[PDB]
Amino acid sequence: GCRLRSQLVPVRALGLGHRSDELVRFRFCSGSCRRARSPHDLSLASLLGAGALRPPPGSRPVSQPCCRPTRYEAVSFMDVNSTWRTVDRLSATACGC
Amino acid sequence: GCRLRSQLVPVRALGLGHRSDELVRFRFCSGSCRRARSPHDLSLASLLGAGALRPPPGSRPVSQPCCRPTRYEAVSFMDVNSTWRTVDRLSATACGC
Repeated sequence: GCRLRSQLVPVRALGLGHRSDELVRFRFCSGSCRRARSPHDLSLASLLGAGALRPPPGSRPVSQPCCRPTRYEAVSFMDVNSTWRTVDRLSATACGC
Repeated sequence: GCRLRSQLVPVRALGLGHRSDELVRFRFCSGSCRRARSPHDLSLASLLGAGALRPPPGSRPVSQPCCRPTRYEAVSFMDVNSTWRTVDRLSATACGC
């Protein structure tokens, strides 16, 4: 089910090009949404499940909603030199299909 | 890239309990949204990339937006008894990340 996920991660993995060992909170969104399936969503899946559609150029169409953050909040941390820093809208605080 | 997709498909593949020798337009959304990534999406892909986030139960989280339909329009056809019918909100008329 689509919901908010929470874990402690090293800021050096946040891709913010930051050097630092500090487990900080990082929340995000994931889970299923197949239950938010519309009539259109149902027909697309039916066409795809029968190979009735030809693959559009690129990535395959997705036939249900996507669990995605709807709200956000900053992520603070102590760097290598022990100084506080903050990156806005980095962690999610609410989700939705 | 995230754009509207248009094809001709048999109503029978529409999965709606109808057989019909009638091809009908059916448009849908699909494509890359790696362009509309949020800052949270970058730190997210990085974490997953570095394997610093442990797989939440079920479906893995998307690190970017999903191309999805924003408006719909009905799909009409002539059923086996050559009788006109329509199904509201069956086809996409606009997409968005």
